[PDB]
Order: sequence, then C-alpha cells, then structure tokens
Amino acid sequence: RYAETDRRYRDDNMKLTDEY
Amino acid sequence: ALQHWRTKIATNGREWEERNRALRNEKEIMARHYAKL
Repeated sequence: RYAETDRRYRDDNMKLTDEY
Repeated sequence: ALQHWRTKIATNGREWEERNRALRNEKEIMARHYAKL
C-alpha cells in the first residue's frame, strides 16, 4: 500500500543519491 | 474516496519513474567516465 510504496520510493532514491 | 486513493498511488508511481530514470542514466554515464579514466 501507500506506506510501503513510499518507503520503497525513499530508500531507492537515497541509494541512488549515495551511490552518486 | 477509493478512486482518489488509486489516483494518489498512480501519482506516486509516476513520481518514482520520473526520479529514478535520470539518476540511473547519469550514474551509468559517469561510471563509463570512471572506466575510461
């Protein structure tokens, strides 16, 4: 649902940023 | 309503796609730069 998809969005993008 | 919640989930998915594609592309291109160096 909304909570899990928001958490997935957040951790995916923070992983992208930290790798960057 | 349930339809409004579905619209919100769709907006969340569209934002996910907008934010991840360009970041991955930039990561790949400058990783190629890394490989050349």
